[PDB]
Order: sequence, then C-alpha cells, then structure tokens
Amino acid sequence: KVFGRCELAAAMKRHGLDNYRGYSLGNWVCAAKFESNFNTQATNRNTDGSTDYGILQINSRWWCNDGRTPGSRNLCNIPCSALLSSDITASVNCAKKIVSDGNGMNAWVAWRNRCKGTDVQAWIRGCRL
Repeated sequence: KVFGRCELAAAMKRHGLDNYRGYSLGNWVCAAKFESNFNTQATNRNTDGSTDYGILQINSRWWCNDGRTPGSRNLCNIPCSALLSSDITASVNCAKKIVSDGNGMNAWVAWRNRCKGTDVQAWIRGCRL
C-alpha cells in the first residue's frame, strides 16, 4: 500500500507512535517518507546480506526473521514479511522497540540525514489530526 502523507500520520497516531520516546508525529512521517516513500512493500538489500522491510525499512540483521540473514537476530519476534502488510501495526510495534534501544531515531539513517534538525512539522501540516 502506498499511504498518503496525512493518511499515514493518522494511522501512526492511532497506533500510539506520536510523541513516542519524545518524537513528534512529523518525525515519524518524515522518516517513513525517506525510508520508503510511504510504500508498505518497500524492500532494500544491504551489502551484508540483510534486508530492510516496510514503511520504516526495519532491518533483518536485528529485528525480524527472513530466514536469509545467517547469524542475525529477531528482536521484534516477527517474520520480516509482517513488516510489508497494508496494516502498519507490526511495523509500529517494532519501531517502538527500535527507538527505545538507546539511539532514538538515529537508528534510521534517512531520518538522521534528511529529517533531524529540519522543520518536521511540515510533514503533518494541514492534516486533520
């Protein structure tokens, strides 16, 4: 599913992501924009053989099982395919774990490089929230 901007903002809010670990909703929408372009089916293979999945490009090295990342962990206790669903619940639940692990949203390289320090409220501006 390719979410619209304000549509994703609403789903993330419903699922408790807004202000989670101190990160306002615009931070999460901006991260999804640059990780996946709002596409729940996004995948990207990393140099090490791990893969990033879904709207927040969650990595099989640590967080999900894809059966093809020898030596990896599955800290979210989920198949990586769960992170591709039209329903964002699994991606939100796992993103809450990741952002809690010490490094905040710096876990998402596109957020650090493209959202951090910017006017992230722009991503939710005009939405009916």
